Amino acid sequence: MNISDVAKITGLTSKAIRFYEEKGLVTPPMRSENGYRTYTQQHLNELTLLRQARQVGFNLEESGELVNLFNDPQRHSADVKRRTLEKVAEIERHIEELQSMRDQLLALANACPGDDSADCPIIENLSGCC
Amino acid sequence: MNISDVAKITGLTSKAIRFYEEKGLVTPPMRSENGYRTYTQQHLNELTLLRQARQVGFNLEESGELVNLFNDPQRHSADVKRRTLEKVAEIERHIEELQSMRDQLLALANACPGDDSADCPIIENLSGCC
Amino acid sequence: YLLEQYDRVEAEEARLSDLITGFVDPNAENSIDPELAREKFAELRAQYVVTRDTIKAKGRSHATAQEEILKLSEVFKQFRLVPKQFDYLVNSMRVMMDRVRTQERLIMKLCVEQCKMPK
Ligand SMILES: [Cu+2]
Ligand SMILES: [Cu+2]
Repeated sequence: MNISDVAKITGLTSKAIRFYEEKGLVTPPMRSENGYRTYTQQHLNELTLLRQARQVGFNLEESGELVNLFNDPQRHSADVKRRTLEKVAEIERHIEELQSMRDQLLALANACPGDDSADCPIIENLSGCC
Repeated sequence: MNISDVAKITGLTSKAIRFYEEKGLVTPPMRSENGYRTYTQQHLNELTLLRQARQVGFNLEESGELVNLFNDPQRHSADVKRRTLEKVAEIERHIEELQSMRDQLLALANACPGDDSADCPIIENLSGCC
Repeated sequence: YLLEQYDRVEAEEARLSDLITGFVDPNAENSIDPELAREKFAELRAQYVVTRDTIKAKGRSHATAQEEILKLSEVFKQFRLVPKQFDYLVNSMRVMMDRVRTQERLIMKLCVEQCKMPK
């Protein structure tokens, strides 16, 4: 297909698609003799899958595995959902520890006078001196 | 102090340390008969603070600026305080992002049977079929 | 011939790009879908399989064998020329003739320079 039309349909740009093809993340689109990457409705839906996969959180690798899932009409909804849920768990850990960090930052900052002082208690809490 | 000294004392590794050095985060240390960086308490303090800029979550640049403020006692406690607040604002961004899209992952879990079906509707909503 | 090239390009299950755009493509006197091509590339196969048998029907130049020659031609003459790929189809004549021709010249190089011969 026309490569720009395809990239606008999927929202990406051409070097994004090319990066993904470099990483072997879709069915191979042919070229034409002039060299235009022959995309498809197959590549349409592969790229839309690979698009929302990372916006969800699936990296280059596991999103390539999702396009493997789609290209596998033998696929098993179980393992799909199990990986969905492993992702839920990893996001949960991420949330929990980021908020632990947040809480530590807030304990630092509210403990600060913010009295435009050389006596910035935060940094000296951060630095191993005295 | 050789690099092992401040490395094993503050706790950072030689690669990350020289990286932080050539980054210009930290003072150019003194040098030797042989150019080995004979560190001092200066650099130890700088590096403990530079970690607790990292482990707190500051990027390398803002972290370098933390250590620059520290040994620059004309710093203002208020400036560091607002910095920490802005960083926690970004943490709120990151965590609410994860919360929202993880709630949607849970909706995805709610939608799929996860029953080894090659009609896994997850692949069907992502890959924009029909 | 063009049926061969069209299967060679259809060897890996797919193409709608330019090299088909040169192929048979009857203009109603331009990407090509599968079924239309598969049809247009089929009755030509029928003319061949019904034509190649009569070449031996009491000679290369038999009345109804020449009828199938002229009819295969007429089957093609509604259609148009096909792309620069067809260049090599012409080359497959020249590179034969270039050789065949040359051998005659070579035989003459062996027959005509040393000894006398009539002309
Ligand atoms: Cu302060
Ligand atoms: Cu399913």
